Amino acid sequence: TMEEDEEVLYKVRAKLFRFDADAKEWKERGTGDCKFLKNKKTNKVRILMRRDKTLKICANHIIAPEYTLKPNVGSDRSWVYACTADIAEGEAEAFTFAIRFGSKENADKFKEEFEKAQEINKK
Amino acid sequence: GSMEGILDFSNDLDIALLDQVVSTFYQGSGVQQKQAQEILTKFQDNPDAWQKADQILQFSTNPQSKFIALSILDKLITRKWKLLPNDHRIGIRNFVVGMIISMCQDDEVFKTQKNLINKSDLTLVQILKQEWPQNWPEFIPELIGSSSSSVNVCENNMIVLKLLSEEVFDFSAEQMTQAKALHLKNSMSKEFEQIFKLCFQVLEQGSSSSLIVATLESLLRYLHWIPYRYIYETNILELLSTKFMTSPDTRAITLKCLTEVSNLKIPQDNDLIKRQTVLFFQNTLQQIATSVMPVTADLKATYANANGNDQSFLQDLAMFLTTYLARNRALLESDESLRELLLNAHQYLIQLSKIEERELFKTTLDYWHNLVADLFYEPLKKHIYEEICSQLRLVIIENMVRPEEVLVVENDEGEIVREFVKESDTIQLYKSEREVLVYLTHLNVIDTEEIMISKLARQIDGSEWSWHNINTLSWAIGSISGTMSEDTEKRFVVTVIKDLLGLCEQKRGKDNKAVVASDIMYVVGQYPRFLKAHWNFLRTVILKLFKFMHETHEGVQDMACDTFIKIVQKCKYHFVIQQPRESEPFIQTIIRDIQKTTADLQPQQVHTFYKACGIIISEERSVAERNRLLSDLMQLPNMAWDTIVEQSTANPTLLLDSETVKIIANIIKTNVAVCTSMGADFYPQLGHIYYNMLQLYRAVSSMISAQVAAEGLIATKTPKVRGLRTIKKEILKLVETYISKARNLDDVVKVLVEPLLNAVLEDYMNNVPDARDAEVLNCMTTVVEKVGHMIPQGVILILQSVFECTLDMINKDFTEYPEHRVEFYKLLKVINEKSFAAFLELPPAAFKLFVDAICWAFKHNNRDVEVNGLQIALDLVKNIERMGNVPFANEFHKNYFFIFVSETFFVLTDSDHKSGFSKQALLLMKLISLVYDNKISVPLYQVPQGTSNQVYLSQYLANMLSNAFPHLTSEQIASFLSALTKQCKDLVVFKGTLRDFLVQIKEVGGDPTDYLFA
Amino acid sequence: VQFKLVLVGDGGTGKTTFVKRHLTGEFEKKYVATLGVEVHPLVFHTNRGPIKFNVWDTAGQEKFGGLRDGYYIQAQCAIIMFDVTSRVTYKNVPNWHRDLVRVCENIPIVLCGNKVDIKDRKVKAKSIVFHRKKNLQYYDISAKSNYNFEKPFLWLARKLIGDPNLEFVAMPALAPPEVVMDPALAAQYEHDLEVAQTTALPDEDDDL
Ligand SMILES: Nc1nc2c(ncn2[C@@H]2O[C@H](COP(=O)(O)OP(=O)(O)NP(=O)(O)O)[C@@H](O)[C@H]2O)c(=O)[nH]1
Ligand SMILES: [Mg+2]
Repeated sequence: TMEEDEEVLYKVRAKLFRFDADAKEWKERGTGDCKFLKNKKTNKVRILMRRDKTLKICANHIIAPEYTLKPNVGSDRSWVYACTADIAEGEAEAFTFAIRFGSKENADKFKEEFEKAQEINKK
Repeated sequence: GSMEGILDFSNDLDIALLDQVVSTFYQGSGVQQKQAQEILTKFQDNPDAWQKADQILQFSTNPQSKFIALSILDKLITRKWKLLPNDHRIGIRNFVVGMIISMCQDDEVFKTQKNLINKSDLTLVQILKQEWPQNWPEFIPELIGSSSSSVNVCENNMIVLKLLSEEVFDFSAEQMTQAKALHLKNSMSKEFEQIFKLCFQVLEQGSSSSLIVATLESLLRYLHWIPYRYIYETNILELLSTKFMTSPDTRAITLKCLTEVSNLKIPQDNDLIKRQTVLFFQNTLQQIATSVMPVTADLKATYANANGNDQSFLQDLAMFLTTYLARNRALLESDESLRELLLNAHQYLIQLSKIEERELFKTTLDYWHNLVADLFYEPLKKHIYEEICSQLRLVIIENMVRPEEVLVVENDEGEIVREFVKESDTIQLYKSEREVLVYLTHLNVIDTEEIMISKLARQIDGSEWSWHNINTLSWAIGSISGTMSEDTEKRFVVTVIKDLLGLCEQKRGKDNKAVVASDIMYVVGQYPRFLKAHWNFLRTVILKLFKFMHETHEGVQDMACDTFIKIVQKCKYHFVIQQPRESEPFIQTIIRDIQKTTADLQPQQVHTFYKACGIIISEERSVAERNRLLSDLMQLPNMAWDTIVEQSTANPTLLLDSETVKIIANIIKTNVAVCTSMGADFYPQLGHIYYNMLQLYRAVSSMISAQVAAEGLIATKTPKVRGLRTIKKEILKLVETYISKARNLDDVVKVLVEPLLNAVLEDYMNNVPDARDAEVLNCMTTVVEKVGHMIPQGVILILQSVFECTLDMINKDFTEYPEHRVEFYKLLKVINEKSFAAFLELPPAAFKLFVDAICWAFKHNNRDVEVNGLQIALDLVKNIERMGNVPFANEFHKNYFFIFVSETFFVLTDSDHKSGFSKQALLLMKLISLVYDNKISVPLYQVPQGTSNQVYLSQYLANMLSNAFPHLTSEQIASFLSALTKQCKDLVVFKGTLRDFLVQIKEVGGDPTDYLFA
Repeated sequence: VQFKLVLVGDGGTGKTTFVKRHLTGEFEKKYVATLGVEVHPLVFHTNRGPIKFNVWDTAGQEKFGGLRDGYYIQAQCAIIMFDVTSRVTYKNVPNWHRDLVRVCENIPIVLCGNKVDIKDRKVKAKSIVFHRKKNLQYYDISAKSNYNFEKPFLWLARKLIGDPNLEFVAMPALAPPEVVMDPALAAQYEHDLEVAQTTALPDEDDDL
């Protein structure tokens, strides 16, 4: 499972989108628990997210300090950001992710935790 | 690469290269597989590819290549056979028959290439469907004669006969004409006497498995249609029920044959046939008990282990026992020597009912419904099944599934959460279980209560405590509501509720307290009759619901509000009156503490609470007291409404505050919630806000258009504009809700209508398409439905404001603006129904668009649009006919009669609107009946003068169908229209002639005499 | 350990959308008719190792039928799809079944009633009985709401492996790499990003 050497810092239900720049539309990638996993050995925090029933990974990348969360034009409960190395589908690809939550409260709590985890990886 | 060379037909076909393209497709991957896919499809679709099938069957070393060759012949035989010369048809017949015999006599090919031989048999049957027996009358005699020369040929002849029986009796309704299916049915029925000889001989003497299995598989098809004497007047029932049940390699197919025999309605007066029907059931059950499993076996564990074909056998055994017993169990109920057989069979079903398999449980439950319903009415039968029914009570009580009302469910991680999607399959299964358990309760109330009272005792003392066990028991208790009498039910529910009230405040935990809360709420909501006669209980119940509205779990809060409505819908009388030992009507107590009670509820649950209070208040029929109760209830929303109206008449920006939008929308949502439950009684409250609400509607509308101008069309996606449009949608929803239930239509027309149309019509018309709310159309439909006959000028205005601009939104494709399409044609339907005069007031160009809109709805695959479009066309024709012989009616038929006839024929015959065939047939029949009843008093042409519309219609349709279907002979079209005309008052036969036409346009050479079937 | 799966049903019943949901997690709202067949590999992680389904997504519309029953050759399992909002698609289930089992005499087959998320349901649960005599497994499913969307493959995997206790398990989560953004295009990570930032997310009235 490759998760026993990690600690869960944050958990929240969410829906994850990837941007298909060719078709200029958002495409779903998964719905499930979004977790912030801090490795107990190296202390670097990653995002790990699995789809509900199949438990397949739809997000797997370090919360790099160079990432920034931006709002989406049609949502007050979503965040948009670029990702240069996600390995959910195999080889490290670059993606422009969007993640939506059940409420603006969950979306603000996520941004608080997302930035808290960024300060961890900055050492 | 160069795989495309096979698509060049000028040079010889490279058989080897073909075999590589095929191997690349089936065995390859990626691009080369997709490249080979498009090449093989093009190769197969070439009209001349069938001439290359001869050499593919000879020179190819790939079975899949020969398969595709046969598919190319299959398309030829099915669609273009009668166009070939007589020498090609014989030539193809011979080498199909020759290849089949060739593959059978090679014993190794017979084993290794089963797929290729089966494809060849099906292809041969396609030739039979074209040539037999009028051009091959010796087929069955030759087939029987060749069966003795080789055992492989004999086994394959059973596959051919099986396939032939399927194509003629099972799959001919939608693939042949009525006359052709009747022809091939009579042909097989004529020769079946000699087919059964071969079948029975092969079954009597029997080689080894393979040939028997193929023979029994073919018999399973014969049992659909063959006469009863072949089954009961021979020994074949003794063979199926004994010999072929012992060997497991024939047991499955034999069990399916016996199920088919069991489904026949045998002559219920023949003591001999009843004796044989009892006999094969007695033999079958003996073979199962001695060779498969004894009656005491744990079939639940056998099915879960899933060894071999155990699951399919238990499925087929369930199907056999239920089919037989649902039809013939009376044959066993009287004779005392047949009692053990009758009960061992039902005991097998009891054991089958313990298997964990939803679909298999539904099958056995369907039979239990059949049984217990019969025991409910038929005298002297209950006592036979007393022990069966007592076991069945245990099974159903322990396997109850979750009903609608229970909103709490255990999650994939073991947490008790709130269900997010409704399980329609689970809901239906609960209702089927309730229906059986209700019958079982009537059959023995004492046994049912003891099981439920004993299980509850072992839930109360933790001996059997379990979420599953407390849920199934509680759902079973609530489901039998109404089966006991009062006093008897009084005794029962006081007991149950108390222990539930106990267990609720005994178990601590976020999950446990929520599981018991839902069980309490479900049980109590199912017994309103008890709650009516016990106010002390009802009041205690209602206050516990309020206590659950303060819990953390949203599901417990939601169910409390739903249970509140459910109880109140039945017990509302006990809230309006001054109960004994009470200071005031309990509604007055609820209304006062309505802020404290709903302090922790989310908005949409607060609105459900207000709707529940609206149900109570509507029980009061004193107009003064009810209008005051209505005012008391709406205090908080009206107080907040006055504030956002006092400080909003000045400072228009307040509306733009996001928090204010959420507050405004929740106020209107509360007004919708109350108006839903009160209907016409909501008028005092509506008038208190109506004129201000419509100004708010105007204020919101301007802000929306300002945003789209300042930000662009993307503004309609923002949370701000989405919040403002919600105020418009909720305002329209409130007005629509009231007018749909209003009784004082005079007040609606004189007070409500004129300010409504002024506030919404030009706003909808002059907004950009993406800013238009389809809820405007939905609201106007209710206006035209309920008061359309009183506002003929309002209906005209409604048309002008929405008709042309909405039609332009939805006439470029079939998918843009989906909610506008549905509401658009709903509006045109009611206008054309209750106010047709408004279309007479349309300019002739706007009436041309109306006809275009109706036919545009024909070609929709959306059923919500397609059904309304065919209904409008049907009502329009009736509206035109009622006018009589006036210029508008005569102008209509001149300009539009043949547009409707041809546009209806187009969707009838394009193979893309099969879902609306019945309404299309009904419309075409009405149109044809107009001409042949001389209801059109003008010529439909601009043909020598004096000719009848009957004659021109036939010349027109014959010419229309000739150009659209050029492969039809003139006599096919002539006979079809002749029959279609004679039958334009007999819809069943009219639809049969149409379906016969749809078969004939798919092939070449259809017999025109087929249309004389009726 | 791979198995060929053919997927058949009337056009518009959701066959392609159902597969795309399993491949990428997306929900395709457009209807783009399949032409012949499209083969997609689909891997599931179980407690008995990975299992791979070579999913042959065939065409439902007759005019695009392609090789038609030729796609079924050497298939080892199958899914029959119909639409619970279209009675015609359920009346054709016996036809798709007939063509299928004439080529594949003894394979596991799931019958799926799709689009159960739509309120106006036309093929009610009470009339869906065709699978009983034919030994098919049946599931109400919705590619939109994901209701029972994993159960067809879970049932087929149990029947193909021969282990009724087979379960889907969480695929291992390899350690993700640490990578800094590219300052050569970080000045351009504001065009394709501001585009995505101003393209509205779909279905904003959902719970997620
Ligand atoms: N509401 C809803 N729509 C669905 C669902 N599944 C698929 N659809 C929709 O049905 C339409 C048909 O899409 P598609 O998957 O291509 O169906 P298909 O059976 O593969 N068509 P074809 O056989 O011609 O290739 C799409 O618009 C899709 O969004 C569903 O579960 N719910
Ligand atoms: Mg498709």
